[PDB]
Amino acid sequence: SRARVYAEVNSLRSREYWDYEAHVPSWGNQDDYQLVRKLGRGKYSEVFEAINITNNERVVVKILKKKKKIKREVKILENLRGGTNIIKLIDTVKDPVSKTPALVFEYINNTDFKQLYQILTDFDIRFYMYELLKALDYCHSKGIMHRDVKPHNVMIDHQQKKLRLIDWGLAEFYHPAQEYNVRVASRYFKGPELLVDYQMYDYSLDMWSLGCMLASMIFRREPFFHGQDNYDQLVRIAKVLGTEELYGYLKKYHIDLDPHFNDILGQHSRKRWENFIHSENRHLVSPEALDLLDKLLRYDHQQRLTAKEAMEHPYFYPVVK
Ligand SMILES: C=Cc1cc(O)cc2nc(-c3ccc(O)c(F)c3)oc12
Repeated sequence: SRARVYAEVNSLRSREYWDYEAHVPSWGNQDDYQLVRKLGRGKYSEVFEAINITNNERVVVKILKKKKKIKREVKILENLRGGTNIIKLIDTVKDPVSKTPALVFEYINNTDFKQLYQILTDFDIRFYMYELLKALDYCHSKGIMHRDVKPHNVMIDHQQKKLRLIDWGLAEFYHPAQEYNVRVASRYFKGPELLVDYQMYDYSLDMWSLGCMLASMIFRREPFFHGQDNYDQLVRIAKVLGTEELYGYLKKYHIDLDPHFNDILGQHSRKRWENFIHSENRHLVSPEALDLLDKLLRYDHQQRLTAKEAMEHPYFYPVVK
């Protein structure tokens, strides 16, 4: 399998661009930063609102929990810096006591998605999805898969109508035919490819995750596919997309399906997306929304819209207007 777009991006650039193991960060002194408020945590870092005490600028400081992984994140952020709606890396620093590496970013005043998604209009969803597509078309065009697209990693300042895609710690360079670790994304946003241990995935993985976000936004079921574990996640998907459709996918790409799935997958017809409309979400759903969604949440990673293709869809006509 190969990416339909941006397949040869990395091979056509200087080795320096993508050889992140060769990258040498310069680690400055974190004592220039006062970490005033804890914002959030995860398996890979803790994040603080901070002030640069030399010039009084507001920033975020992300304290990281192997060097190779740090180098990857840093090189990717540098490669992407300046890109539309990519979080801007400002510095790479270490606390002089702890010596622990930390990344300094621009500060966005985020509106927590649980509160926000409840009050978005149809137009707002189109608007923010368009902005997130700008970030994804950009990073894909730069040979990079995010591989952790989810509401938590999409910062929105609703007042300033600003969006940043954050947490590039699972991002990787795309190289044709390379086999990638499937232990990426967060469960509810994992593409089928990850759930069946298919390693030759590409940028299309991010478009599945984006589709999951779009379904949760227009239908108000968040998350949309709520699996209890990695096995059940695929069952949840198959109850919507259908089982015969899944087997077709597995056959085409010669994927070995874990034998345990035969006990739990069942027999499910493909469900029409109209099945998810009810009186509480009707005002966020349109034929255009459902047409787009159907073209993102596809088992076959090759057939999912690219970021650029998605941006040309009628769903986004109002936003471009
Ligand atoms: C955690 C909440 C949070 C809240 C907020 O107002 C701004 C933030 N910026 C980040 C952030 C930026 C870059 C990263 O790589 C990262 F992991 C997090 O997280 C933020």
